[PDB]
Amino acid sequence: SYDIQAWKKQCEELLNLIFQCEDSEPFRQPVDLLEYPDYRDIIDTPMDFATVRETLEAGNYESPMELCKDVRLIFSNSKAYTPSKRSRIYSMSLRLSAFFEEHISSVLSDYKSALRFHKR
Ligand SMILES: O=C(NCc1ccc2c(c1)OCO2)N1CCN(C(=O)c2ccco2)CC1
Repeated sequence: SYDIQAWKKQCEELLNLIFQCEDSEPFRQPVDLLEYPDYRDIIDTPMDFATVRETLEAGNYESPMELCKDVRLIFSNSKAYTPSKRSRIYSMSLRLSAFFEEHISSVLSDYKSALRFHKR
């Protein structure tokens, strides 16, 4: 299955699944400064799933690796903001990260395989 473009609809599908997960609620929109006015003191580069979906739909990812880097930044920002590993929102981030990694694995493998076939 050597389709170089297939990753994009596969990532749209996976983002739909992540938006159906109750565990994504805190990560569906950029963090609000009013409620967390010190957020930018802690977090250099904010990221959320609506920004990832918009970047994809605009045609501003070249590869599923770039999308994966932004999704992993949502989870690292959560781990860096949490006061404890026993926090509600950090706990939601760890379950969502395990779901994301389970599903993105084949998307990355199939893409890299398609690019190797193209250069064969
Ligand atoms: O305030 C927000 N997210 C905004 C938001 C809230 C509700 C929403 C929404 C967006 O879209 C749909 O319903 N967060 C708090 C800070 N944080 C953490 O990772 C973290 C770790 C420990 C404590 O917080 C990121 C998430």
